[PDB]
Amino acid sequence: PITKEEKQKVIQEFARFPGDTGSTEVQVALLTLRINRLSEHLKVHKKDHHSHRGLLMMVGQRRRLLRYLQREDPERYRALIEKLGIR
Amino acid sequence: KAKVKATLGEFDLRDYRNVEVLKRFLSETGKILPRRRTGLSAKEQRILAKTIKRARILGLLPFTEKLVRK
Amino acid sequence: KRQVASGRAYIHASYNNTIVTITDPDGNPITWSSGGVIGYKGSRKGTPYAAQLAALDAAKKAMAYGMQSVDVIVRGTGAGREQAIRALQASGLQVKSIVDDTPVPHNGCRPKKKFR
Amino acid sequence: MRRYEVNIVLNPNLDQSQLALEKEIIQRALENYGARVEKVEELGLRRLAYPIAKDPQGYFLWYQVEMPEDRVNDLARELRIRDNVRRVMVVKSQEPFLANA
RNA sequence: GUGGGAGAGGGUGGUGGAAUUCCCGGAGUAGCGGUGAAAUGCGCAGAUACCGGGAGGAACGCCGAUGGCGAAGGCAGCCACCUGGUCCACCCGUGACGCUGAGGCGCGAAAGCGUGGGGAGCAAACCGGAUUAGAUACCCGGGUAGUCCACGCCCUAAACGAUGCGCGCUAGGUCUCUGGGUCUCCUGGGGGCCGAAGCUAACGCGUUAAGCGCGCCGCCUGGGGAGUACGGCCGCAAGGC
Ligand SMILES: [Mg+2]
Ligand SMILES: [Mg+2]
Ligand SMILES: [Mg+2]
Ligand SMILES: [Mg+2]
Ligand SMILES: [Mg+2]
Ligand SMILES: [Mg+2]
Ligand SMILES: [Mg+2]
Ligand SMILES: [Mg+2]
Ligand SMILES: [Mg+2]
Ligand SMILES: [Mg+2]
Ligand SMILES: [Mg+2]
Ligand SMILES: [Mg+2]
Ligand SMILES: [Mg+2]
Ligand SMILES: [Mg+2]
Ligand SMILES: [Mg+2]
Ligand SMILES: [Mg+2]
Ligand SMILES: [Mg+2]
Ligand SMILES: [Mg+2]
Ligand SMILES: [Mg+2]
Ligand SMILES: [Mg+2]
Ligand SMILES: [Mg+2]
Ligand SMILES: [Mg+2]
Ligand SMILES: [Mg+2]
Ligand SMILES: [Mg+2]
Ligand SMILES: [Mg+2]
Ligand SMILES: [Mg+2]
Ligand SMILES: [Mg+2]
Ligand SMILES: [Mg+2]
Ligand SMILES: [Mg+2]
Ligand SMILES: [Mg+2]
Ligand SMILES: [Mg+2]
Ligand SMILES: [Mg+2]
Ligand SMILES: [Mg+2]
Ligand SMILES: [Mg+2]
Ligand SMILES: [Mg+2]
Ligand SMILES: [Mg+2]
Ligand SMILES: [Mg+2]
Ligand SMILES: [Mg+2]
Ligand SMILES: [Mg+2]
Ligand SMILES: [Mg+2]
Ligand SMILES: [Mg+2]
Repeated sequence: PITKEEKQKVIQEFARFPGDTGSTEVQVALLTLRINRLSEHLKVHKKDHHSHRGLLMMVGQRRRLLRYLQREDPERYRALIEKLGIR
Repeated sequence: KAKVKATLGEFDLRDYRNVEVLKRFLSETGKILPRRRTGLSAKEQRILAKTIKRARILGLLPFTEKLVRK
Repeated sequence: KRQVASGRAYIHASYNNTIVTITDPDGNPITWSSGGVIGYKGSRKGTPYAAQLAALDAAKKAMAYGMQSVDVIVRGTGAGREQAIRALQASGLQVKSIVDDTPVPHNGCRPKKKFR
Repeated sequence: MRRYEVNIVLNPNLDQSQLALEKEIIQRALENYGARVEKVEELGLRRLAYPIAKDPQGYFLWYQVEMPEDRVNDLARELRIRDNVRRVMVVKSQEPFLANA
């Protein structure tokens, strides 16, 4: 699974300032963690479909948040994409 | 014809090792009794069922009995 | 050629016939009887009267081995499953315990079309 | 890692030497998969509701462990390999949900 | 975000008992089976009924619900692992990041196709027995594909709530599943049944709209010919759009 601890480290990493939880950044990062977990889980268990739909949905969300960042602050976006290894 | 829960004290519904109490929820045969007979809740009954099934696999409670008299 | 005394009685009753098997405490049969054991041929085998006659025949046959007590075990639903037990009671065999052992599955096998 | 309960039902025919041996193997395998032992209850000889391996009785060992979750099924496989062990059930622990409080 | 929750939601591996069939053994004889009646069939190479042992496949009784989960198809023994969705509380973070969605891609009951396994029970086709004017059927005795597993195809359906998705608004009562609460009851999120206003051709619908509205997609334009022909695309084929 994803421990509270792992999650926390991810957030205190991607926080924009102490106490930041729900930023576009932190959200995208969290999503990314969940994405990688799922894909690794779908390498074996290829026949798990319903889960895969879950993944489609996650990916969709991630892309929308990124699209938002892209529009608003292109710098924060570039930084995120580099830091996380995406798009 | 009272209800099973009616006569009993505090008891763990998740405890599959306790036969003494679990046996009270079974039938003349091995059957798990209806809620009407157990006087249980939806959730309660749902838990009892799985706990009993555990005890059956575990060798403590019967899957079936034979009907006497008749 | 046994002298079994105390014993076990099995009534297997279907809609098409009734058959009664008398055995010893270990369960090995002594004698048996059925609707066809006696004169009956067709549907008349699954008659309750037939079942009476069969139970009786088996009980007398077992009287030959000198049975006294018996333990009744009833499998199946069928016409005159009861009449079997009834005749078996007044058969002079003193009936200790009656029991219903009819097998039922936890859903193993798809039934015949007539049975679904 | 995570908290489980190990149920073990073995041959009631055992003397003390062999019982202690089988138990010694249970322990060895437990600590060999990384399973720490919180609490143990030995209930022992009990009358089964149905015959198991032709026996009306069974001898019960109950353990409560903290073990790596990726190792649990291997652990249980290990306990089953033994001849004398006729039942193994390992269960994730649960808070004691109760009725008639 | 944090802290709680319910669940046959999915995938992998294990595993438990009941039943059927078959095999081995014991005991035991003259029939069993089956029907409206029968017959075929099985049984003296010993069946049926009964007890003990073993092998194997398939499906999970009670619990079980007018219940639950899922986007749908669909999902129910027990255990562990891997994993999706979702609800509630707190009112903490971001600051419109929203809705819909032609094309695309993925999923998609059953039957069906391919390669290799497996095969207990059921069983299209088939072989028999009856019934009948005939019986190519209904009923009875057999039985192959198939049903099961893996991998790959197929893309259909009364795939039904015959009701596209989202948001706001418009009396209540009653039963129920699952959260939270000062747990009489209140308050969220599902499932149901009556009903206000209203709608409807009527039947009916009615805060789970078929009411009042806004947004976007799909779709219809008399019946038959016809889901046919032709062309294109997809399919190994059957065939599908
Ligand atoms: Mg007959
Ligand atoms: Mg073993
Ligand atoms: Mg949470
Ligand atoms: Mg499930
Ligand atoms: Mg034999
Ligand atoms: Mg012959
Ligand atoms: Mg012959
Ligand atoms: Mg012959
Ligand atoms: Mg047998
Ligand atoms: Mg075989
Ligand atoms: Mg039911
Ligand atoms: Mg879960
Ligand atoms: Mg989850
Ligand atoms: Mg705020
Ligand atoms: Mg601000
Ligand atoms: Mg959409
Ligand atoms: Mg399909
Ligand atoms: Mg299919
Ligand atoms: Mg095939
Ligand atoms: Mg094949
Ligand atoms: Mg047939
Ligand atoms: Mg024919
Ligand atoms: Mg003919
Ligand atoms: Mg006619
Ligand atoms: Mg057949
Ligand atoms: Mg073929
Ligand atoms: Mg349609
Ligand atoms: Mg419309
Ligand atoms: Mg409450
Ligand atoms: Mg739902
Ligand atoms: Mg409601
Ligand atoms: Mg209501
Ligand atoms: Mg109404
Ligand atoms: Mg509303
Ligand atoms: Mg609406
Ligand atoms: Mg026309
Ligand atoms: Mg067509
Ligand atoms: Mg043309
Ligand atoms: Mg064409
Ligand atoms: Mg072609
Ligand atoms: Mg066609």
